[PDB]
Amino acid sequence: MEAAHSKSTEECLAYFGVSETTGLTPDQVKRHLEKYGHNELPAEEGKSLWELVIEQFEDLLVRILLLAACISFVLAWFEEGEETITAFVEPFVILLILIANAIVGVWQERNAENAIEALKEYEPEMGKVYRADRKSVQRIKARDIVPGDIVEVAVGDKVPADIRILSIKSTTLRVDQSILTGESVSVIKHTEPVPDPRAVNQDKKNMLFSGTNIAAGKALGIVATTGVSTEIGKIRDQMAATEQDKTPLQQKLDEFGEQLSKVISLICVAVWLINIGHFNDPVHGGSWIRGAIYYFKIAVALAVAAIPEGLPAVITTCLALGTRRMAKKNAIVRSLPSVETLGCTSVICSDKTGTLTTNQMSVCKMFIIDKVDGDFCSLNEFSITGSTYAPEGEVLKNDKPIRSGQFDGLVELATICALCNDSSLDFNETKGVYEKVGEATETALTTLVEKMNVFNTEVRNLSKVERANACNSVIRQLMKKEFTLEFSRDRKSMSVYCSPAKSSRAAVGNKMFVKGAPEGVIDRCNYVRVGTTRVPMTGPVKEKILSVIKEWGTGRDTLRCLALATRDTPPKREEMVLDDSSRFMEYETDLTFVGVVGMLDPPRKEVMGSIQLCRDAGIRVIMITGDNKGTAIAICRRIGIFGENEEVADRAYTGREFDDLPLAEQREACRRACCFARVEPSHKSKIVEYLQSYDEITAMTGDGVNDAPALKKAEIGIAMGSGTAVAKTASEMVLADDNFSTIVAAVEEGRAIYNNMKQFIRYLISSNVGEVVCIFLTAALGLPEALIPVQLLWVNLVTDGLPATALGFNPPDLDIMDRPPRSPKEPLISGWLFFRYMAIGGYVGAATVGAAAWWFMYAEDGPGVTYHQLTHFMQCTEDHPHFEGLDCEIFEAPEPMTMALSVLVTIEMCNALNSLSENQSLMRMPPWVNIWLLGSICLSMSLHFLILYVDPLPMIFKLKALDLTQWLMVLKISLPVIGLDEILKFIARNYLEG
Ligand SMILES: C/C=C(/C)C(=O)O[C@@H]1C[C@H]2[C@@H]([C@H]1C)[C@@H]1OC(=O)[C@@](C)(O)[C@@]1(O)[C@@H](OC(=O)CCC)C[C@]2(C)OC(C)=O
Ligand SMILES: [Mg+2]
Ligand code: NA
Repeated sequence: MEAAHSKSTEECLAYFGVSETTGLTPDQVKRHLEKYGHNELPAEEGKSLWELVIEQFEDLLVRILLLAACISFVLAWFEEGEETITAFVEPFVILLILIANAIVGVWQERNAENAIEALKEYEPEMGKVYRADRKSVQRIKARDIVPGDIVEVAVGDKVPADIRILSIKSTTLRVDQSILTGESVSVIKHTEPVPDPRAVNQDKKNMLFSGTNIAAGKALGIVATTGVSTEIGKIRDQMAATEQDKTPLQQKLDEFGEQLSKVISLICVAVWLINIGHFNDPVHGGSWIRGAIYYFKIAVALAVAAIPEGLPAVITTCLALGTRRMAKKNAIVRSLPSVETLGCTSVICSDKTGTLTTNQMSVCKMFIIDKVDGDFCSLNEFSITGSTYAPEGEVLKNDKPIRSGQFDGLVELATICALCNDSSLDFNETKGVYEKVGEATETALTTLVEKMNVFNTEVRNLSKVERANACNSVIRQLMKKEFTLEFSRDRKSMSVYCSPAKSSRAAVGNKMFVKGAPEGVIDRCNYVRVGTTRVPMTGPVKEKILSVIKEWGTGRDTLRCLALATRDTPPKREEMVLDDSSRFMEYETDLTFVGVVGMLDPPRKEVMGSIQLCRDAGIRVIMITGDNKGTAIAICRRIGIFGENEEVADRAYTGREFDDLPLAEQREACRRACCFARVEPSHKSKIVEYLQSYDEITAMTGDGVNDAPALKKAEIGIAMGSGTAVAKTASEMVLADDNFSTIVAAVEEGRAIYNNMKQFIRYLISSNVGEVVCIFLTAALGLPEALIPVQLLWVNLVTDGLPATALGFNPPDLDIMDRPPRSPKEPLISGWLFFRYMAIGGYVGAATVGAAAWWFMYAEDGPGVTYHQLTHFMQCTEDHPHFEGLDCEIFEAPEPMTMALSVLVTIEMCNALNSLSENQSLMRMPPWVNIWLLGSICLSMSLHFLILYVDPLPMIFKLKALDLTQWLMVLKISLPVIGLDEILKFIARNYLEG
């Protein structure tokens, strides 16, 4: 393999020692295959169904539950017999939540798609080569093609390896490498070497890239690199060497797990110490075995009370909803977990042409020389109208209408436009619009022609399909297009050789019409054309031309300028080598300037507003274009990235200036830059790394397979809905309408989603805190189980999930896009907030335990234990004589439990209202603000009545409905919650740090 683009035609055949007429020999093929390997992109992640499920049981919180479901399965099995048929219900429900939960993880994943697998498609199944054992061409599998052997490709064929072209069999060879370079039109290939050893792929005119298509022609070539060493295999290597972090929330989740693990084990050490007097008890006492069942059975209650089981459900249904909500605004979010790391974006690098602008070119101004008398000079500037490609508009000189024929300068400018142009128009009936056929800036030229019919040829007497290429084909019949010197970035221009048509145009027949960048072609102009006559380019005339070119392309117009010229007396046809673009700049010299054409790519309207919102939201926007740095900047000023008068010396670099910088200033330029002139893929990936070294959340746009490694590296890669499918699969989101204003509409929902999603998380987390306080009082004291695991699940999954998912429908703040981007290191609960849940929890923990111990003691209808030990329920059946006058089975009564479960369920609807806002009082922000919330609270309550009054339900949850007075006890305990928090909110607002 090797950098063949520069060597030559023989230096390559020699390097490998292979004959262009024989190919590689069977022995060579064997050795080469051993040294370079097969022509493939490496294998895949052999992730097995067994490992995928094991991945499921590696979370700390999922393991903690699995252990509990076991301890609970052993209890609800052996020790505990008869008197209960529900044993196993507890272990069974926990297992469902797990195994069922793991299905989510395995389905979710099986439907996921690898960006690196998307490339595998750009590989032809087979290829055509010339081996040294058959004169006929053989057609083997692309997999066996090797560096060095002679390959043949023709139209349709998809290039099998990176090939260095030896000789073109056809008259012309056209390749389509848009996916790998971004070039829209099929490009022309050659055989002569490219001197530069560090050329970009756009300039390796003598190379075929594995993965592209042969648009036109047939040619032979020697295979340079194979498999992973090809321009596409090198991309596969960057996307694979790259590592995806994880949405900050997923990080805060690993953090919460580690903690909710340390705390749990502490709670047991604590509970154990609180009950240390037991080491001061009778050795023969008894109940020894019952005590262990109490602690083992409270361990399962502790675990299902600490972990928020409904959450994974509430979060993914909140995202899936928003997903659909964004999709109505052309933002197709692929990865859900990524909706969070969007609200946090601080920098947005967008591509210009398709996303920032319309990419719908049109000429607005023209100008030809009118007089050149010594140092005096007068131009002839025109204005044209029409923004579509539609041949409808007029040419107005000085605001005033004009007939283009009346100017001779304008007769030529119009041919150079219709002759030096590979693109045309087309009118369809389907949508009744004029559709650009070839290129955007070329089709804009044929359109210019139609609007200024210099010959005034009749046309209103024609249809619309035809009207399209009317004035153009009349000029096509006046000159005969011999050949054409294609565009190449070296000279930045193109031309066409044209001889006349008949004796009606015999005079000075052979002409050469060239159009290119102004600086370029104007240096090669020895004359100017004033009408039908001619003069020598002189200092004054040249400065008068270059200035107007500056105003047009740097002024508020931000027009892209084209200079058109002609080579009056071209070289003899025979004296031209029409197959080596290197010499092409020699044939386009000694020109006579004819005029320049200034066109415009109108920027999408809503873009100008989107840029403004980012200014307010505190997000930095970087424009990445191709325009020279002069107009690249101008475009920034027009849209808002830069101020009309704002300085831009250190905030706008070109790909070259940036490279010339030392790693230090390079990294410093990235924290202030807002526009990058001419950059390639190399650059898009470096800027991400620098933007990342400042711990920034960056968005990046792309469409080609060459944009894949950069989209994967940016926190959120935004692929174009019209770009390749490999880009889409390496991106978090896809802009259906390639509109930049769509990104900003998506950075807003992300902030909205996360704000709501932030509330319901704090909510659910706080109720878990309360259930833990309860279980911890119940055991520290010795009291009888107030709350059972089965009940807690119902609550965490259903009765709390409903008020939880409804909080996701909260009204978005009105200043969401006036605040800076959120920091990813912002914790969900800390400072004062940590203290309110610390207090609210401590409250419900008391309310639940208490409301149960109440029905025991000061209970209008139940046992009774004013101040004595109802806590020693463990030791009674045998201690009935000692303070125990009654039945030792009341301690398994349902009333106490449904007492404490009703105080939890209601203290939860209360807390769901305190959660409509972090610090806003309920008087200032009423519950009816969110209807879904109130409506879910009802469904929760009724859902609560269901498991009390039904039949199999009250039995399996161990709950017996409670009378109307016991319900009023629940309210008198619960409701005051809304007060304890209203008071805590008042604190935060008033007395405190704002
Ligand atoms: C949950 C039940 C119990 C019994 C418990 O023990 O919760 C503990 C206390 C604390 C711990 C959480 C481990 C948690 O760990 C962290 O990472 C912190 C620093 O962020 C954290 O401090 C907060 O929770 C969070 O942010 C969660 C963000 C998703 C507050 C919390 C929960 O206390 C309070 C009062 O909410
Ligand atoms: Mg691209
Ligand atoms: Na990415």
